[PDB]
Amino acid sequence: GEELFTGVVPILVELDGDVNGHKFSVRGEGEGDATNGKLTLKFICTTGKLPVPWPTLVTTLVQCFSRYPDHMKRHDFFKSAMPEGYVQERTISFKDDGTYKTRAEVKFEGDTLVNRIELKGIDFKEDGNILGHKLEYNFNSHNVXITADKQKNGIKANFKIRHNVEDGSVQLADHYQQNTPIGDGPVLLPDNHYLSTQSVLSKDPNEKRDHMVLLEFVTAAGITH
Repeated sequence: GEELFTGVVPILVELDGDVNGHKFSVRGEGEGDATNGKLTLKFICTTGKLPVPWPTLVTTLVQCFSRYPDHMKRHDFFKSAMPEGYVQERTISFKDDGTYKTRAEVKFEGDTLVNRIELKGIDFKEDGNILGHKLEYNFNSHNVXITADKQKNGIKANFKIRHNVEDGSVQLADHYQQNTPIGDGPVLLPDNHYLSTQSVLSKDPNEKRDHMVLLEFVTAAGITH
């Protein structure tokens, strides 16, 4: 488990999505450095133009790369499930707008940590903030959260993503999350805590495809030494 993440680990991300009938795919690659809670990745829309704003996909696109401080090591479900991995499912409710429902498998394939996602989005307003592409190309800092789901041998998470809108308003995206291990080996069931997140989004000047460059840092907290 934790031994798999002591160094830098390559990452592959694949997402197949359908939002209001608009089909798209995203492929990402990069690396994770859990020792420093750090993610560096570049994503490409491989089907042409992305029909939703890139920021709305960030949370979907490997929380095993969070930095858990030493006194919180016994609360790191995500690494304890590795290499066999876990299923990660979410409902993401965009306030006054549509919903994403996602199901992913996060696991090692060889030496690579792979996140393979299916996304279905429904009920979005065209000319709303998502289909109308009115969200700023940036990202905020959040608190993710985590509670134990002792019945399903897993965890749940809840959190509210804040997407800044071009007109200065905020588009809220309520996240409900469940994770369950793929194997039957023992996993860590944590006490209540949170992940403290932060991210920046940028563009590669030499990249002509629709894309997103992402840098992210995540540290667990909420349990005192």
